[PDB]
Amino acid sequence: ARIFHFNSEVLTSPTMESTLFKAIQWSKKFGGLIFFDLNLPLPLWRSRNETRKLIKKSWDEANIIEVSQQELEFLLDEEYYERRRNYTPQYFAEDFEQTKNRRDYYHYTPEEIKPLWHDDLKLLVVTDGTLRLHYYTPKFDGVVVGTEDVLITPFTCDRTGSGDAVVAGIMRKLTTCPEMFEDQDVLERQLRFAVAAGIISQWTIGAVRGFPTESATQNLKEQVYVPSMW
Amino acid sequence: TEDEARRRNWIERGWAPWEEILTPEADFARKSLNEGEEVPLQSPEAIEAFKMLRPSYRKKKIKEMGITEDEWYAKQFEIRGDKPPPLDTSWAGPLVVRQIPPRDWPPKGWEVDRKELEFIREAHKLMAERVWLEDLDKDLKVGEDATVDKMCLERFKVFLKQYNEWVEANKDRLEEDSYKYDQDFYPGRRIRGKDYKEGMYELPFYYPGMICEGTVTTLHLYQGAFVDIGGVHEGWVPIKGNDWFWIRHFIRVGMHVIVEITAKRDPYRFRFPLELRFVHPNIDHMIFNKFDFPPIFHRDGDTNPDEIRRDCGRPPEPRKDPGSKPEEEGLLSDHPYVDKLWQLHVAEQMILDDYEANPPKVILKTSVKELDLEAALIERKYHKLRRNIEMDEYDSLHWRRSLEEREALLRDISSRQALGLPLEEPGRYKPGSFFSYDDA
Amino acid sequence: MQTPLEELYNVKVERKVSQRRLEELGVSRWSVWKTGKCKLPWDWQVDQLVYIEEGEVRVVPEGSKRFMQFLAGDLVRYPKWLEADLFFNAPYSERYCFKAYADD
Repeated sequence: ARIFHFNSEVLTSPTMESTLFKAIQWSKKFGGLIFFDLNLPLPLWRSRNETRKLIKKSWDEANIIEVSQQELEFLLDEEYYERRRNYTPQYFAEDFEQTKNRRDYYHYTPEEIKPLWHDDLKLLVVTDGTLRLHYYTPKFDGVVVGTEDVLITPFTCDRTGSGDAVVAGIMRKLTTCPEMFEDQDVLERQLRFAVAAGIISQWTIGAVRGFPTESATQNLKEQVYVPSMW
Repeated sequence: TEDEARRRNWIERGWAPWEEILTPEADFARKSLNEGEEVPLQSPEAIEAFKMLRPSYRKKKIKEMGITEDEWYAKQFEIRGDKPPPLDTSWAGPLVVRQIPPRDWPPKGWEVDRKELEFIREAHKLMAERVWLEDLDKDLKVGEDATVDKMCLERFKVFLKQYNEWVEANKDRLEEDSYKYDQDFYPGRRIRGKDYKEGMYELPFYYPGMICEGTVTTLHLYQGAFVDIGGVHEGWVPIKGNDWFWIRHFIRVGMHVIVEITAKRDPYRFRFPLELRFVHPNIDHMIFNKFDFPPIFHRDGDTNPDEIRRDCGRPPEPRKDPGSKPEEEGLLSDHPYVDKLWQLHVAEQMILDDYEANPPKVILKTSVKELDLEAALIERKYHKLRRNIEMDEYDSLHWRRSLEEREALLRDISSRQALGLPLEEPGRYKPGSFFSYDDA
Repeated sequence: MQTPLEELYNVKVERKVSQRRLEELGVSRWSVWKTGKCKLPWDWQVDQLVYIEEGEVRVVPEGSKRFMQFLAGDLVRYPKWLEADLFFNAPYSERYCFKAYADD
């Protein structure tokens, strides 16, 4: 295996946690990359400090990390970003775009992310659903603009499992396109494939039942994005 | 006609022919559509506007005029039409000043030496002294005779000593209140954070009548010009609406002016605590739109409209006139406590009855510890009642109170009618278009 | 708001009045008004001087969420055109006098 993938649910079990770090040792010995898909279970949302201590060892062993926007803000400071989103200028907007009162897609700076960065981390992805994919590398950072449409099928839409399709789409392109780690333009184009997979996954009841094929994902990507973004 | 309507729009509706800086496409649209729909453009303006639709032609035209591109970009933002007659500000004699401490020193809730304060307050009687221009020459001190040590400024120096003590003890608290109350900075708010510099004058340093030199920092089309007069709050000259159409030619950002303080207000309630007027240049003849009242904040703790209008000088909320004279109404004698006495009376009587027998709804709980059963039982065994008599004596006290108010009101009416004083609260009670058992 | 109700509504108070001031005003000849726990709405048509002898009253101006509290020993001047609710929670006793224009 070239990518070793695990969630934080294994950290809630004393047996699996010991087994997990032996699996990581073997995978690294054989050159595999470690993918930490956080997906915090219910107990790990109680307090920031306890969760950070619980995940720190597994966080440091990971080469690729995927977290949601809510998980990232919870791990750094939940109240600061909530206050940031609710701020409204008193007299006039600082720019024309701030007048439109659009949804907040704040891109975290690499200095804000710095408490969570370590030496072995190659790629950090922060997902705002399928709407935004913020990516962070040692050399560069940026955001991929996505979209969602569950109102196109109101009676079959089900968001469960769409986070897994995005992660699976990332791993599909990482293994076959190793230059994603070093080329920003290549990384953005390949991440749009993961966005398309997440969109299709939300159109069916049931996670496994609705997981999309490669050709369907590639078709949707070319339909949604203009040809220059393929 | 099309002369009074234009004047009517200017005066009543605030119309002004503000410049419209158009793109080449917009400029071509207005020049070409005046000719027809699909016709050969004939007017030299529309023909030139057709040529200007290509920026390559504009660059060639710009080079032939010898100017740069940015200069051409700046020439389109130029005021069109005629210019107002240039200002001619004349000084009404020399500017003669005194160093007079503000009358409102010290601030409320700040304790100073009352002996020093009375020494300070002696300078306020100097305003009554008369000065004639025929007399500012007889004993004029100049040069070496006009150094600062030669002047008597003892009363102003005592004010400065108290002012500096107040500044060092309240500077941090005032900045903390600015952040608590004012979310964003705006001209007229307290300068704070990195923009604050030590030595900026606090509000108690200013008073109406002072002459200041300052620079114009902000022009607002609906508010006026804001002037930095060396304080932690910028001054405000109220100018709004059509007046800016001509005044913008003379009042510019960054220019030095001489201003006079006309009012100083509380920054918590009023948006612009320092109100100014321009002394140099004089633009009194150009200002026609006036603020009825100084603008205020409507803050979190302002829930009662009647309290808000008392904090400023604004009129009461108008009401329909009742159409009845208060001095002709019947007197009131129903004491409000009688309803409570009645409940106690009923509670005692029902407790007495139980004592004998066994020795849309509203419920009124009554306590046994607020009843006087020792007197009630003696009255019960003896047999209106005492409680009924107690209700009449409370009614008599209330009736006497109403009688004395009415008697004072009748005398008050005669005095006010003779002296031309209002009978009702001014602003209240606007007029229309503004919006038998006993004998048997 | 920050401004006290007494300042806003021009309710002059002289808490802890000396006996000399009482005799200068002739309070001993003023009429007596008393009450128990109740609520009294009133709109003052003339100024009224009130000397509280017992108890306390909390005065809520019309539309207000705050109150003014006056205790026994205070001399209160309720201004003309004031509208308020007077609240009592215990036995209360006062001596009052209504003042027309000038007068006192």
